[PDB]
Amino acid sequence: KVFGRCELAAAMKRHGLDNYRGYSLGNWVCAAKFESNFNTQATNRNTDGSTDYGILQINSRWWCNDGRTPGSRNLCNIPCSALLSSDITASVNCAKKIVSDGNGMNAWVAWRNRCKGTDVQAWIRGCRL
Repeated sequence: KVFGRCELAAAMKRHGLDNYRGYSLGNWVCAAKFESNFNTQATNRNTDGSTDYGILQINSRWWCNDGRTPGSRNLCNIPCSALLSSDITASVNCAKKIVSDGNGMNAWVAWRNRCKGTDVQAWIRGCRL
């Protein structure tokens, strides 16, 4: 599923991301926009044997188990395929985990590179919430 920003905002907001650990909704939408272009099925298979899964391109080395990544910690305790669901819940939950595991949204390189220091409210602006 490729979300629209407002639909992803709404979903992320229903999932409590707004202000989750001080990161406004826009941050998360923006992260998703630049990690995955809101594509829940986004995968980036890396040369380091890890893969980035889902709308938030969560990486399989630490966060989810795709079985094929050296050094798997699966700290979100989910198969990585669960991050490729059309529903964002797993990704959200794992994203929350990532932040709860003492990583800011800097954990998302797309967030750091494309959202950090930007008008992330732009990503939820004009949305029904």
